[PDB]
Amino acid sequence: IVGGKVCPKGECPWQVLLLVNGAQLCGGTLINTIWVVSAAHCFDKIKNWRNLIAVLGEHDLSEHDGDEQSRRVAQVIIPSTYVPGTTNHDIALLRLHQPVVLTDHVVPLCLPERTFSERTLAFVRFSLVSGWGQLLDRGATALELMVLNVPRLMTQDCLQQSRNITEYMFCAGYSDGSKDSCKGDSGGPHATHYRGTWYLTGIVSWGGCATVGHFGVYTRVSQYIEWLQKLMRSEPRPGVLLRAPFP
Amino acid sequence: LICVNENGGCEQYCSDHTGTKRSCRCHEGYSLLADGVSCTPTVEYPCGKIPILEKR
Ligand SMILES: O=C(NCc1cccc(-n2ncc(-c3cc4cnccc4[nH]3)c2O)c1)[C@@H](O)CO
Ligand SMILES: [Ca+2]
Ligand SMILES: [Cl-]
Repeated sequence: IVGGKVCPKGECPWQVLLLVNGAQLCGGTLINTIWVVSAAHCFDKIKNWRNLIAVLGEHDLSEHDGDEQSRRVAQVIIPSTYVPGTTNHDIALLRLHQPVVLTDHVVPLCLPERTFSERTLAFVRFSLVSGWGQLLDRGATALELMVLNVPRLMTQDCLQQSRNITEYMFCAGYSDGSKDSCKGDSGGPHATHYRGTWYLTGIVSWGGCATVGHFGVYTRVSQYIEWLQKLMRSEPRPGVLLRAPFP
Repeated sequence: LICVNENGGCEQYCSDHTGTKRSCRCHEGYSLLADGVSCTPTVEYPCGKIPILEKR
């Protein structure tokens, strides 16, 4: 995250850190005790699908404080329409091997109904994006979780104000090079507040970090609500990676 | 009251029905109050609320 602030510990309790062989891979968003939403492209180069870990309740990567909860990732589900190394349909649904325990530091973000998200949440101007990604373009990643308030653009306006955005994406952020999500943040939440509750509206996608003349691009979660809900009602299948028909 | 305008007055989710009829609904872990619009938590850790801020 470029140009944000530290998310005070416990104020982003849905944020997930994904690790592969102990190394930072991507962010994610907890939506229930066993389900995490992330970005498909995070998994383009995974060799050993059995060494993927999700961490909840994380804050400062330099220390252990006892609020962290780690789980093996049992399933990574990716839409059939996603093509590796591209941006469209950049979403993944992850099943944890065992539920996390909800606590003051571990709480799911609400996955909204499609109608509500399209009719109401899509018109809330500002939303929060968070992660442990790069603090600067070509810079080091963050040790404490960072958060940034970004305004959403209608796609017509994003194209005009920009010095390929599909119906499965939206733009948000700033064109002045000061504030953006960055490498290391992909998969994390774009969270929208409405009448006292926060909802998942976007996933940090890729990929140009706080580049003048350009906005951040986010996966438009509203397009995937029904796809996600059907998969969460399904039984697990052997083998970690599952490609599931979309729509 | 239509769901497209002002969320139908609903705090959370809204369904249009046959006639001048609307029903609000709440996410799992919430219940709808007798006003027909407001949602109140029914569990300790409902989705989308920040415990350290709700306690403060
Ligand atoms: O192609 C690959 N796929 C894997 C893989 C995994 C995990 C992460 C990345 N990955 N690389 C770059 C970015 C990224 C840039 C960016 C700008 N603005 C907002 C969010 C942004 N994210 C990113 O998320 C790739 C490589 O691994 C090639 O080796
Ligand atoms: Ca820690
Ligand atoms: Cl586990």
